[PDB]
Amino acid sequence: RNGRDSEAKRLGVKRFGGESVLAGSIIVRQRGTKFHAGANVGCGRDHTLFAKADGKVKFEVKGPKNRKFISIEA
Amino acid sequence: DKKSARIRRATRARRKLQELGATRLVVHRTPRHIYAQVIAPNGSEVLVAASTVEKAIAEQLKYTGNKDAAAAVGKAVAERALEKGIKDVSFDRSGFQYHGRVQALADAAREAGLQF
Amino acid sequence: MFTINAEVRKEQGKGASRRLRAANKFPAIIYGGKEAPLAIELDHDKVMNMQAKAEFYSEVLTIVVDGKEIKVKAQDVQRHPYKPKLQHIDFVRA
Amino acid sequence: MLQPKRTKFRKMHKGRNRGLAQGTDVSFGSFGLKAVGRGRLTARQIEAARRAMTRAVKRQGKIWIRVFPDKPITEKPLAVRMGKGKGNVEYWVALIQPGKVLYEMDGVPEELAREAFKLAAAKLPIKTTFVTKTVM
Amino acid sequence: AKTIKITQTRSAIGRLPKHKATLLGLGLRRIGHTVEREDTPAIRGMINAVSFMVKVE
RNA sequence: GCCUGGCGGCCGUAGCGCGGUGGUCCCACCUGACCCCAUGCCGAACUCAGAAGUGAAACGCCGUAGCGCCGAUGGUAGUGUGGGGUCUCCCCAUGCGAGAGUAGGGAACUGCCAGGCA
RNA sequence: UGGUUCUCCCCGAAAGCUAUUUAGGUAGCGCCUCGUGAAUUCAUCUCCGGGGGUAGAGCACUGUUUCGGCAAGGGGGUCA
RNA sequence: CGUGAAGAGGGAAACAACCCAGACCGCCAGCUAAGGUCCCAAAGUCAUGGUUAAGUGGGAAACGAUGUGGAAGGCCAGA
RNA sequence: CUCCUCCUAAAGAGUAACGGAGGAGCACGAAGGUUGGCUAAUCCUGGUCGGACAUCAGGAGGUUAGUGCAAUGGCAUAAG
RNA sequence: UCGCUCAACGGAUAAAAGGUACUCCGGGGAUAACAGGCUGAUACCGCCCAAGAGUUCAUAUCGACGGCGGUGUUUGGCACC
Repeated sequence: RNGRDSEAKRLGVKRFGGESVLAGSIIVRQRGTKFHAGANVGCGRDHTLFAKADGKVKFEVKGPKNRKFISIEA
Repeated sequence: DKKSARIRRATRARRKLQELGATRLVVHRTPRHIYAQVIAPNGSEVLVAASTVEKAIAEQLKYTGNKDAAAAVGKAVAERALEKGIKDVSFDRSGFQYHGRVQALADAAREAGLQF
Repeated sequence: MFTINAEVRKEQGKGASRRLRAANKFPAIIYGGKEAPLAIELDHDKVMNMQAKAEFYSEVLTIVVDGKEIKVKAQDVQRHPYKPKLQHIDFVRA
Repeated sequence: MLQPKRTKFRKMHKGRNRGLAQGTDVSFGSFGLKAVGRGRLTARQIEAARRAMTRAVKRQGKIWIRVFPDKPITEKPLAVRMGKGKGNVEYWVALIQPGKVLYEMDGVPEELAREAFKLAAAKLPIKTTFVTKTVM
Repeated sequence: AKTIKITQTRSAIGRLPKHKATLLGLGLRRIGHTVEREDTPAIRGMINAVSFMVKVE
């Protein structure tokens, strides 16, 4: 009655903290947010955060809900 | 629950001005007064501010807190920013409808010169 | 009535405290009060035949250690999961 | 025998049984039957030892079963091959670690309880000891 | 440095691939081969990674 | 230097309860809505006029640990590497080391205008 | 399917993935070899920056589970 | 992940996969690893302390049994 | 037998079995864009019919709701 | 831009079902039947607990509910020869 699964979507973090990225570089692929778009980072339609600017990757909890953001710092 | 509703409307318009990094002219309206500040792209502290609460713009007025008073602040906050060299400001409604006094204040800053 | 001899713990940790238990002692702690917590060692089968009383957990005790008696209350006891052996005692100042 | 009235899932994985138990104190009664070995208590065993305790105390004094059979053990029929999906759920066990209080009792004298917990221990596949309640 | 001496005590046959790389980074080719490495904490950590099979003097 | 207001930093040691408390300075309800405006109905809300009233509600500030929340020390769990004992599963050496729970902390702390004695 | 014939030296696999009228075949990649290029590229360890939700634990959530107190509501003889 | 495959050697009696260890060639040289040291069969009939009496060692469970460290109990006014 | 979601899956990615559970082969010219608002489920009480539940009003509660369609990640600046 | 349940979904053709105990060939212990092995769920044998039955009386005999083993005697599992 079972037997079906799907192809694995290769989600997760592609560039970790302190990594230097070019602009347009995908930083995290995700389904929901689970990671919000901080400075110099777009959200994308499937919520794929991506570097809007060259610089280093920066994760930080910030906000009234302790949500993880991702900034980009040149 | 008038303030709890209003900061809920502003806090989407307060963003896209932090993620844009735009100088915010923020307007605060109240029954009898009208306030305005110009705040830097950072969230830290203001650059110029003007209101009717200062006694300069108190008895230059027939009444504090109406649309002719909001146009008094509209010239006041704008003419005090250009002398500091601040234009290309972005207007923040701060939860008020851009209709009445706050329309009369942004209109009277666009005449006095604030680039939006 | 209950007077307990103790020695200061020189090494704390996991393998340190497993050696104390295999050598028929067991570790303890005296926290509470102004002073810093005092990691101590008791001998097992003298304290085990002393905590079988109901008033080891009720009255103030007296832990003598290197020339100091500290008026203490037993605060929490980690026992062995199934053997009748203690694994730790918490003492508070009193 | 004990069994969950409903579960969200019909079959579980096999899992493992590593570690020591979390409910290790006599919480409710006075006298306990603590497990000192490790294994699986099927609901047939828990019920057989529940009767053997109750019959020994002559329906007197309260009796707690501190464990519950909430793991569905499957078993493939005879003369069937390997594969063809997981087999069918045939009984329910409780995983038992060393230190688990299996049963509890009060309302009886202790020598009637140590007698009744000796009759229950011969129904279980797990070596067990008799423990009484401790303040702290 | 103080330049400690490290020698290999056991062999690297059944060992992890991360252990054999640590013997490469020290320079140990075989059992009994002593080697003369400087006393930095990055060599103390290489020793501690394979301390079951090296003997330092 | 307290008081209020905007904007923030920060994100429960900051929240909530409970108690006390503040007036035209500010803020709040409040007066009225005829028009700008607007409610699938209501000037409730939004909005516009203008201050007669009140600080009741809200909102600050001050109390109180009742509740969250924070939380060591030690021990335990787990575990990398190495070596051991054997149904399972552990133990030694060494490195890392929780969660829970105790002691205790805790009634937040902080960058612009205005007000009133300084 | 079976056989494949002289000698030394150097290196040295795989039995995976993905497709397949494919599953004992084959193909691309992975791993092997030889060659030619190129960067303190690579590995090890130390320090730093990271993201986890596994082990453990826990029971607020999702379910499940005992026992106690349930301010219930009312089965239940029961009254009319 | 390691070994075999594609790795011989020493040990586990014998025993691809386990333990030790990676064979270029020669030597009638030495030190070691795992394993061992009474004889087969190379090396301790080693030294000191303890244990066991079953040939346990040298196959096994629940369970049974006066095999052989800390306390507890009712007495030289008698247990 | 292709595709999606979860678990297996060992806290990066990936990872098998005739392993454990579910779904898809669309829908939508608004259910898309934007701009301006708004904030739920359940429960208590009040009670024209009206009952556990229609509607209205308050209190509690704080998303236990909702997300055109599975499940998971999300969602109050709402993605409702 | 359209036409494909080419769904066996990287799609052999536009178009395709069976029988063979009359059979054949090329291979396979890569893979079944027999027997051997491994394993013992099952089977068989023993034991523990004792509720009970046995007029009283658990253990003369039997032994519910449950527990732990042995054997390699069946039915299997596996697919090593």
